[PDB]
Amino acid sequence: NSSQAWQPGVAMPNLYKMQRMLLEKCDLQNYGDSATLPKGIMMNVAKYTQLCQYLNTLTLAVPYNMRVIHFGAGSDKGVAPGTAVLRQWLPTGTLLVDSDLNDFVSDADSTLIGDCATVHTANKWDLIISDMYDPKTKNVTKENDSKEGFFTYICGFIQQKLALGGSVAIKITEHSWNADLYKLMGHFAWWTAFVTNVNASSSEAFLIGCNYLGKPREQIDGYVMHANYIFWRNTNPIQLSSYSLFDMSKFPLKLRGTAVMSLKEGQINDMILSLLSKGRLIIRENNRVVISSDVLVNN
Amino acid sequence: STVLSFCAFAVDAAKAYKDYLASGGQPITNCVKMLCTHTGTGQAITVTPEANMDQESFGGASCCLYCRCHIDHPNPKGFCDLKGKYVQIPTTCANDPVGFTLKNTVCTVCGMWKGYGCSCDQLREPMLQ
RNA sequence: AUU
Ligand SMILES: Nc1ncnc2c1ncn2[C@@H]1O[C@H](CSCC[C@H](N)C(=O)O)[C@@H](O)[C@H]1O
Ligand SMILES: [Cl-]
Ligand SMILES: [Cl-]
Ligand code: NA
Ligand code: NA
Ligand SMILES: [Zn+2]
Ligand SMILES: [Zn+2]
Repeated sequence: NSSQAWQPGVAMPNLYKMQRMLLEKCDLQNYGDSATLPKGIMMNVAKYTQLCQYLNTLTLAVPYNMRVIHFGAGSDKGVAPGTAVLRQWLPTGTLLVDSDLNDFVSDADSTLIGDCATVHTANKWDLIISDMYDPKTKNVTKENDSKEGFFTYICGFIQQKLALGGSVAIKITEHSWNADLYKLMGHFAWWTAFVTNVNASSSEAFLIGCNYLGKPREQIDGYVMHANYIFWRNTNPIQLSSYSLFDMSKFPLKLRGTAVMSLKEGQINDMILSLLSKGRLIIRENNRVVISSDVLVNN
Repeated sequence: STVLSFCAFAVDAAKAYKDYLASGGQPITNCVKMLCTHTGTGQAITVTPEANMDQESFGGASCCLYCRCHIDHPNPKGFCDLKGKYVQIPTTCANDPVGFTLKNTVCTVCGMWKGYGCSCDQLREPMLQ
């Protein structure tokens, strides 16, 4: 509608998540169309700015020395526009690590080059952002089934390296999606599919998991939920808009100083789940942040 | 010993770029311009965009010739003063951020660019109530 | 998906 044009984007209404739609083609009335970006601003700076503007309205846990990891941070340009926006948005001092299959120049504290499947860490993270997208998905299309490349890695990374209370923003499209990732959204206190207004002509969305509970609060069928997502995109045209990019006065993420505790799994009662759900608690150890990128050795 | 003696006479990025622009070569593109209020302090290099009405804020790494060329920084520690920070560039020079960060210096006193904000060398103002 |  009209009032949506001034929002950073549109979140999938909850009623769509309760339907049992059959999958079919995503057909957008404005497919391909471009929005008018501010002078000299790259599409990904505008896209990440709107993603962050929407994340500001959620109950994200924001501790001191917050840990953020950004997958799919590189570009054919050789720079990291999204990382530059995340570093602008996040409190100063926040540890930011980014990664991509191809080499690039970044503002992150550390950058890992190689397939995400080669990335290891003995630490838990507070926020996981992924803009990963396989070129194979586009050039050569096929029956729209659940994709298992970098998505299997992200599902595993969320189940083992995300702190309880932590959140994720994972990029999906009509063809770049995974049934297990949708199932994992049921392991958060809340979730949605968010469409940036500057890219509303694309089937792209960010699956946002807010406050990880480490267990399913809802059983979600991933194939049905992606059909529900496509039904929403097909029946609710979103107008292309860059309007939210012109007011950056309340952009920075507020440093809430959210408590971090190293509680066991047997000390996670309903009282703790309630605090995790309001973004008032992070559960993980606070050891030295150690990351690495596997190197394939051969002659 | 003899390897560092050769490098201090051969590979010189700063010169090669200034001469490349002197020839007429297209300045490095894809510098990451940030969205900001343009009501900032206007300092040269900052932990967050601080552009004023007369400047553009860019991600530091994208405006560093050394970072963009994937070569070592010209200092022992190999530390970068732009990477992880934001550089404010005068709008009139925003077409070549890399060239601007090389040809100018930051005032260690006020933190503004020399000749583009730094007013530490102006005559003393009469005191104001 | 890197307008
Ligand atoms: N398996 C994988 N591991 C790591 N990176 C991957 C990957 N599959 C795809 N990617 C990366 O996903 C990226 C999608 S384009 C990303 C644009 C970037 N977020 C920006 O700020 O502009 C590509 O750079 C590609 O290299
Ligand atoms: Cl439309
Ligand atoms: Cl697959
Ligand atoms: Na910041
Ligand atoms: Na687009
Ligand atoms: Zn540098
Ligand atoms: Zn000065």
